[PDB]
Amino acid sequence: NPSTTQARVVVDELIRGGVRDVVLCPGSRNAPLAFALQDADRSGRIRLHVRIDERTAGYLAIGLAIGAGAPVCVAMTSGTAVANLGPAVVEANYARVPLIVLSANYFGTQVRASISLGLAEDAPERTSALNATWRSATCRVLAAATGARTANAGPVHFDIPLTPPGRPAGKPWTYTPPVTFDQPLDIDLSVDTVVISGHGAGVHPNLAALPTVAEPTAPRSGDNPLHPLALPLLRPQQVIMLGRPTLHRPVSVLLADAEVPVFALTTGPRWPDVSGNSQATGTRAVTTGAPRPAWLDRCAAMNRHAIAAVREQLAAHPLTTGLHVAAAVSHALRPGDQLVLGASNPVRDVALAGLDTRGIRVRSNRGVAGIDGTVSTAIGAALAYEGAHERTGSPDSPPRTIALIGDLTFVHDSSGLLIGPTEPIPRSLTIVVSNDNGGGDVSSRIFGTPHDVDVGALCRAYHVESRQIEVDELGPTLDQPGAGMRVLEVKADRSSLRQLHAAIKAAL
Amino acid sequence: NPSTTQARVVVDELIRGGVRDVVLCPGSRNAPLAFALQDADRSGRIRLHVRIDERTAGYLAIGLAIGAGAPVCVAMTSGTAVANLGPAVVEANYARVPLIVLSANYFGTQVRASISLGLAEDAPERTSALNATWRSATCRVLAAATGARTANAGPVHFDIPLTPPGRPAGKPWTYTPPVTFDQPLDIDLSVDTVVISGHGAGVHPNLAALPTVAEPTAPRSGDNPLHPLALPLLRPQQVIMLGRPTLHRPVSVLLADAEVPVFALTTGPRWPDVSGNSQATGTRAVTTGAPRPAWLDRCAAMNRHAIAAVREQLAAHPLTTGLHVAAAVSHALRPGDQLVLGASNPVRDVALAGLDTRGIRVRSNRGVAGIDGTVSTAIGAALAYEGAHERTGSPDSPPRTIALIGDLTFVHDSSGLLIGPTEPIPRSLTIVVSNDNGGGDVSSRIFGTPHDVDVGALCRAYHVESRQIEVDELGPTLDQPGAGMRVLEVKADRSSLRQLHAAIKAAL
Amino acid sequence: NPSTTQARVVVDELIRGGVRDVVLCPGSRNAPLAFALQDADRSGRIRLHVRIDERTAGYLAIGLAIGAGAPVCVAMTSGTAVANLGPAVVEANYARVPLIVLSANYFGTQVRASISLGLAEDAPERTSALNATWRSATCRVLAAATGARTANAGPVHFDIPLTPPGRPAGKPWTYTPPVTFDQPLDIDLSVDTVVISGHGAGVHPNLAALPTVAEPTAPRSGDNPLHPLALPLLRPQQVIMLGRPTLHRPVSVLLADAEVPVFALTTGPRWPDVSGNSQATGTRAVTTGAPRPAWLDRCAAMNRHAIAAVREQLAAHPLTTGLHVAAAVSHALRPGDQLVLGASNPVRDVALAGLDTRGIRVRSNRGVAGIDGTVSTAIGAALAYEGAHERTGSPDSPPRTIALIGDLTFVHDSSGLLIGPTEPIPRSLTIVVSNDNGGGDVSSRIFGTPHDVDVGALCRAYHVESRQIEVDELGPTLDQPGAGMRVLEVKADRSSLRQLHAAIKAAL
Amino acid sequence: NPSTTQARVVVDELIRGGVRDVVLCPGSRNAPLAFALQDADRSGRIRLHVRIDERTAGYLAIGLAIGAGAPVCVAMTSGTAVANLGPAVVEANYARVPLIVLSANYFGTQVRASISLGLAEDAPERTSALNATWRSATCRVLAAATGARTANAGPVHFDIPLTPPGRPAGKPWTYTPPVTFDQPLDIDLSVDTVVISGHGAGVHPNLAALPTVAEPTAPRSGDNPLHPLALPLLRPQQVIMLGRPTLHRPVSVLLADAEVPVFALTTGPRWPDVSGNSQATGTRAVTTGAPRPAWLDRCAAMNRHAIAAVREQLAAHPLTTGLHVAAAVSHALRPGDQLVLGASNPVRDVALAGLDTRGIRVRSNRGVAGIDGTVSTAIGAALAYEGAHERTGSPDSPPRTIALIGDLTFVHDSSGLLIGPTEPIPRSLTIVVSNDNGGGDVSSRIFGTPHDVDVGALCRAYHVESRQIEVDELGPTLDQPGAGMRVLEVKADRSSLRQLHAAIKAAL
Repeated sequence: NPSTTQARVVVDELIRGGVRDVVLCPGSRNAPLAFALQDADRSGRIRLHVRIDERTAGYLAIGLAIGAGAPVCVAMTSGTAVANLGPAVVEANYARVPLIVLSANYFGTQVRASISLGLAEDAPERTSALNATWRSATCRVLAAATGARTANAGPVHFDIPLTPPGRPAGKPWTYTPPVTFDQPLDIDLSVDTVVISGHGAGVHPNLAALPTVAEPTAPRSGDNPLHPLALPLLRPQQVIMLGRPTLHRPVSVLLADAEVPVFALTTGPRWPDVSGNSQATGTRAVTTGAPRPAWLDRCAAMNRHAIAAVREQLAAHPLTTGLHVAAAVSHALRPGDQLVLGASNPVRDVALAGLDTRGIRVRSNRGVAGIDGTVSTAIGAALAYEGAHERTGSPDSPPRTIALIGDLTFVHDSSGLLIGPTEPIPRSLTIVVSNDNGGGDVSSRIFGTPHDVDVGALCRAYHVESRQIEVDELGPTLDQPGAGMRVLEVKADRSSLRQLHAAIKAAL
Repeated sequence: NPSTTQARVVVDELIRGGVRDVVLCPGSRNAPLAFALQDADRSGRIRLHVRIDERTAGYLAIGLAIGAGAPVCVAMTSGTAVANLGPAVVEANYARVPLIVLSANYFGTQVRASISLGLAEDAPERTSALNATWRSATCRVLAAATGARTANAGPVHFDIPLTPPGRPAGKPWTYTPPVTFDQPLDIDLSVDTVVISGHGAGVHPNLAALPTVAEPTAPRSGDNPLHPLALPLLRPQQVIMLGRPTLHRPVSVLLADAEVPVFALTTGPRWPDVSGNSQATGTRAVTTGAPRPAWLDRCAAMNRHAIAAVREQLAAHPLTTGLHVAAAVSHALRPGDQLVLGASNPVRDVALAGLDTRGIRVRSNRGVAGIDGTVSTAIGAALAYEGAHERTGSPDSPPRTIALIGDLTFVHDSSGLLIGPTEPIPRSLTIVVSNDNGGGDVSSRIFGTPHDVDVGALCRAYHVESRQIEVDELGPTLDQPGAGMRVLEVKADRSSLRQLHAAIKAAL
Repeated sequence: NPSTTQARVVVDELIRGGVRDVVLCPGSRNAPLAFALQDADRSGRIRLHVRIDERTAGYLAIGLAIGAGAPVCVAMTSGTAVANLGPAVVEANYARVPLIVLSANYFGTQVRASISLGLAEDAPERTSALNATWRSATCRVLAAATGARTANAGPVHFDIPLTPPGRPAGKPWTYTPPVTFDQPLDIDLSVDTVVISGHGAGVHPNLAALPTVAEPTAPRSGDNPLHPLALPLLRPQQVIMLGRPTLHRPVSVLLADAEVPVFALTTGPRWPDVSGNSQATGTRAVTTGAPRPAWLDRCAAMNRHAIAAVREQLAAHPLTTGLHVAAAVSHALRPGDQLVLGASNPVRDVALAGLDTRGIRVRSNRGVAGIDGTVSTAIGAALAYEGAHERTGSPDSPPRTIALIGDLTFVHDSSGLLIGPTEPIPRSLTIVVSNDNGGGDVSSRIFGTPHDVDVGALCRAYHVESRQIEVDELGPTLDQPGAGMRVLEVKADRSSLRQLHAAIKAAL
Repeated sequence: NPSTTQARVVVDELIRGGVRDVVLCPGSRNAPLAFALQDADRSGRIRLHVRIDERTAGYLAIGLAIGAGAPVCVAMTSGTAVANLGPAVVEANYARVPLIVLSANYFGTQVRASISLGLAEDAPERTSALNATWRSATCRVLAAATGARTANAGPVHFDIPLTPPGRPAGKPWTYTPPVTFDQPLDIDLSVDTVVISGHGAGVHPNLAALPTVAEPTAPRSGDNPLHPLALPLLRPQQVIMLGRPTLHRPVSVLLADAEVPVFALTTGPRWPDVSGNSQATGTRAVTTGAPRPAWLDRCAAMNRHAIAAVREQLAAHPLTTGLHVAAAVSHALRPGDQLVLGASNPVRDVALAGLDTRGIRVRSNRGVAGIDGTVSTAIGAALAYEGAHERTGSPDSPPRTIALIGDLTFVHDSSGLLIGPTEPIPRSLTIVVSNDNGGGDVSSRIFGTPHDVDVGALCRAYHVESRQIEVDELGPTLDQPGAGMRVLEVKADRSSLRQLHAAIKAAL
């Protein structure tokens, strides 16, 4: 009964801290906060999501967090629960995702904090102090997860071993104002500069005019794009690196060039990543000078050249490839869309196809870039994005969430489609499966051979709408009404990829 | 190149230590020992198994280890690899499975040892000493995994950071003889005694005549069975507990009875588990006296009564339940079979149905009892068991491996069926899926509702033979020829389970 | 030889990062960076300090860090080295001290980072990239230790497993500008407010007029002191807590009062500590209103009352107590002094005696408040403070470092006085030992009995100047010339302490 | 109050498990089991030892454990307590010492087990089950510490977070019989064999006739000694290694000779240590054949030669060296003595001087071989050895405990002499301090210079009897009556050591 009083206080404070979604798995033991959780679900203060696979649950929670930017909880209930959530916790660490893991008695350094509540004790004499202690600890967990004081969001472990009021007007027990992390850096823009924008990059208005190689998940500061294929054809004297870029081969080459100084600008304190020649680190630039017009003209000309080369070789290729599918999805997007990209080929293919990400919410598990949970991540991101839209009060249909994943990723996370009728289901999620039987050392011997999985039969097993579509129909079909969740499968060829990429190189 | 010399030495010593199967996943980085591994595969000294899902790989390796009792390696190649192998490592710890995890730079206390090789250095002057160092370290890993000196087998982490001969006649570099762990315990059998035999129990000839409640995975010392339903109807004055029993409600009740002394006999040193009233611990019994004939008569009569009650209520029930399926499988078994049981309902249902396990190799992930990887465990156990049979030189068809799993377990580990044509596939594995849409706190709300997954469509997606069969046809169908892997689905009712179990209680 | 090239690069970058002092112990194995270290010592770029006791070495390094605010390294060389440095690492964590621990192959969560260099490899082809990699990693360690990006200084573990130029003009390889951590908090000063200033507090000009209970190590923002004995006699409606206050019983009472809202202002992001009723957290206050004159008058009157009570009962007491010694030291201080306080009685006694800390550098290991290493901390702080003074170029005698410790602390850290003639020794360190045979549960049974250690004989054993002095001579003797290190022992009574504190309470 | 019931049960079960001595430090918090502990002390069931230095406490506990072979507890009470006990825990791990660390809420892999009790709950309804649970957990801790089932004794962490009867006749709750760990190994003694006996070696009657190089702490199986200086002058074809030998340079050379097969015989399961050419491992030998008489004659002649060379160069040397002191102590010993050796020079010097260890209990912290706590180890070993003698009922004076340590070790652990009048003090401990100002890389620069500590003044500070004695008076003085604890200081020369060792080599 006191463990009941404690749980209701914790759940109430989590709700006050912005937690709207909680993920739960059936377990050997009663869940932490379980009766308090479904009571909050019954009263509409949160919504529970139940999954059987604990690894699935973590990636669902990741999607629920990245879809609208809120902290999300997962509650553990079994002897396999810690181990099964490992992968999502690693992703949440590297991608700085506010994932709160609830336990009721091992994650080591992956979490921002590991905090255990005191057991609930029968003592009406000090209900005031227990209530303050519990809500203060909950705000501690929330702050560590959201990076409210550290500007370094990430997963937190919150153990509760197994109703007094919170603050007035639904306020959090301990309020933490917006924190401003400032580290200004002098940069002279007259030196030939390229901006490399990676995962987690901030927005820099004073850099908007510079040639920018932006990863799909990086927000764009301006409108002077530089295609990644143009970069090896250029000789920048200076590089401004935003966030953590990892995608492109020519970026890794350039960032490792001791001849070229790199200025790393991050939104948080975590150390510049992949360049050993970082000259300095900061959060923003204090600029002098301006780029040479000849430098801008040369970069803009190289961008158009690289863009034309990819677009023309795609158009002239006789077979639909995964790159054609990525280009088709990119062309079909429009402001308001949420795009969820598999961390392998989709994110790279969309970058090579030259996606204009302005107006688009692009999500990809670029933290550790596994294919695990991509389906559940897309489902979670759709649910969280649609929930934010409904909260707006707009009468419109929910915004589209479009996921692009390969067949290997889809088949290995297909169990993420198993959602009970008792559970929330997206209203406007379309998963585009680029099916070529492949990926992208003896382990590669499986890639040389098709898995030959019947994707349509797989979707029918889960009673998810599936349609086999040609790449030219993808755009129109993405506008067509259908089930709240549906899979659009596009057959793609893998045998002509070397021919296609050789044609691109021959056109450059 | 020196890192190549090191890898070939390590792989050769692993082979000398009894490693026949190695599991590998495609990864961001080159695999540890990878070129040495496939070279050993090419020369037939081992066989590689490639999987994409790293969690799948671990449970496949578990099955490959428990099928014939040999040490098995898994080689890690990605940033998601440590986290994805957590669950299988926990199982290997609690089930004492010799699972060797290979890395090339976090498992904490789950492993018996965490050993890192020295980097391979260019130094022909001391090839003799490097070779001795590497092979000695490999025997260290092997011994820790197999419990060669500790009698406590389990997982080991072996890091190799990235050809000189071993001993003559294929011998291991450092030989470890059979270790005999002896802890004799005086027990007077004249006191009314019941034997409770759990997972990991040893064989005790001097206890064979006693009434024994044996879990399906426990080896039988004798032929005086006591059905678990008979136990609450009896008043033993003394309990001899073998291994780690966890299955039965009346066993937990009895083992927790402070009035009843418990003598724990284990094959290894790990501490008596679930009884707080363990009077003593040992490895074997030094017995005096003999059980009263009246005690044996009473236990044997209670056993027949409990057996008759379950069998009669099953026969009279109008609908096929999961218990009917478990009873059908048990009746179809014969000496030489390997039985693989899902860790939830199957192991309990087979126990309630009264399976005679003599002559049968019964496997179940009873270490932590998750449903994860049950399909891959069954596949691995079949492959290892059939490989041992082929090594025997017998011209016979391979022995049958029969797995019994629920539909929930099958659907959540169905991706274990995704095996490339380049990979080993069992010859005589039949997975029996007891499909009732259920399992066995708000998380349970999904159990009240069917998943409604089309299991036949799921198997067709993976191109695995599937047949929908009635429980009376199960026995004959299990004898029928088919694909090397096949699924037999038996539809079962979940709505009449309370009626069925009330009928059992009313007959007791 | 390559491991030599690596070490010289690391040491050079550490020097560029502000490391002036390195602590070293003789060990089973060659020290990390050892030949590079003494070469830097020979060229005057750093100075090495050699100690035999590894725990002593850590506290010496702490003092060397807190004396002038610089990062300090300790280099490990034995199988006892990790365990022996534990206590200083815990202190460095809680006190946010930039302590860099160097190893050459376990500290867990106590360190800000655990970073291992790559082994030095023979490869002139990429000396440019190795040099950038090593110096970048060193700046990473330095930044984590100093909190250059996190504003959360602390210990770091830096493993180097066992000359290319750095930046021009001695600059660090990766520059990190001053980081500004900002979290403004609205506070209305018209509400009756008291400021509680603890260890690690910042300076707040807009709070200078408020009644402030400041711990001895807290910097003073203003000149409106409130004696801690006055606090229970007052009824503040609001508390502004700066830093982490832990000292005073009435502070813990007030901070735990649910009726009183607490606003926590910290210089870094670490979470408000000892109050469960923290209403909000920030880094600075945005104030409105002003304190009532009646509130200021009442607090100032209560302060004078509490001050007079302590001073008068001390003057009238017939025996010298530890409190008399603390008051004598406080009265003898003057701007420019460094005061080092034992973490037990000295810091509390100096607070009760009402020390005016303006102009004084007050150090105390208030992180975890052990008595371990207080002598070596004082020695290290003196050496670092005097080294900063010499760098100034002032012809004056070095500033005084005065340490106040109890006899128990002195005897248990007396081996810190063992400094070889080959090692740096302070020029103006005076350790005042308040000797009453006591401290301040069956463990307390030793306090009831004197240790009876001859402190003078103890100092003579270490050939440290020692003088037995009466409390009235302490001030004049602290001005008298003597050895660079000397101990002034003041005999104090412990039997009349209850009488003295009862007299204080009777005067309040 | 329930936390009181729990503590009394735990302490009672610890006493039933053989715990006679408990070590305690005054702390920030109430000690775990504290009131139960002193109550057991008051009733004479245990004796408490109070120390202020937590590192001192651990080494005192080590000595209390190795003196008579019993499990010993240490109870932690402060925020510095975990870190300060690290070094003793490492020693206990490597030396396999049954050290039980009690906490009341981080040691990682150093401990055999980390076990936390359930909080004491107010529930008379199940006092029977709580009592069984607590006593069972205590026997679990005890068994893990003593290696009762694992034959691998070591430290254990036992957390109790903060009277029902145990078994009849003072028996332990869960009894664990003597465990026999058996791993027989075939060895042919006709091959030229030498036995190398190290720390932790067992006794092997069937090996007693073989030439044996025994470390001082190794028990002797026979009477055919081989001086370590004779080993490089011989060419054994086979080596039987007992325990973990680490002392001698020529042993490390021989054990690393790939040409020579090594058979490792250990009393427990831990893996053969320092030889990479271990051919096999076991616990005992099954022998065939017999050594050649010519081989025995050659080894015996080489032993006499090496013995004569050391003895003659010592006798002819003009100055007393540390080796002379070690030889003087060895010659003064007699059956019944306990010898405690500093882990640096003393253990090696006594080996070089050729000590006959038959009848002698030789202790040395050879686990990690630090000098820390050698004084407190000697004190603890004396107290435990004398307590066993008193339990025998013999009217004789207690047996002598003689410690041999260098001046560096004595000065750095001199605070171990600080023992309150409230605490147990040995009756017959004599510490012999071999004082030459030295030990045995820039860290060595302190060895070239004397510390010049006045050891006599140091002892007077602690009011420990100290006498400055010439090496020829050591034997007679060791027989002379004195205080229960006394220090005998022998001045030794360090400048003529190279001359002395060159004279030894010139005589070989």
